Amino acid sequence: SHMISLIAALAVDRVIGMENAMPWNLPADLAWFKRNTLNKPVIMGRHTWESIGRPLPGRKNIILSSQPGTDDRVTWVKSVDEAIAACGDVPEIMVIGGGRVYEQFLPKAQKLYLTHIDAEVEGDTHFPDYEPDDWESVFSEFHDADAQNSHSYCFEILERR
Ligand SMILES: CC1(C)N=C(N)N=C(N)N1c1ccc(Cl)cc1
Repeated sequence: SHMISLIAALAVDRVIGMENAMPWNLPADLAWFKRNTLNKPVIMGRHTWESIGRPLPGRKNIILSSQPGTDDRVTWVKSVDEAIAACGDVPEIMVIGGGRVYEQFLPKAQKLYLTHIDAEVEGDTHFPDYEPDDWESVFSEFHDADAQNSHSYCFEILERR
């Protein structure tokens, strides 16, 4: 319980956020994001918060920030532990981004939800490295590009050994 999970969209190990046009260009990824975070508390960094400016609905929105909070619809915190504790007694906590945020929660995470997008992005942010020998891949699902998804993509779920 209180299990920590990371959910990210990757183009060749580089982290994709709402700041880029591609998230919106892959509705299927968004549906996968909504499906796996519904009614779960989400933790995001300040920059991820700033790229949406409205809470994700039907979820406790926790913002890990090094600066004082600026929006009273979301819970602002200063540390990883403060973030974990703000989620309460729930089965699964979803860390949704910030490459730096991913890096800080990775050691506490037991589950990863990854979308591998067959696209190239020039962004300098990289998903943190995980030790293949400590992680097991338990689910993967390939999809071609189609009318609404401009790139092919493969969902993957890993769990810590
Ligand atoms: C939509 C997107 C890119 N898709 C996946 N699979 N992982 C995330 N963490 N995402 C995400 C969702 C919300 C926000 Cl605010 C940032 C990223």
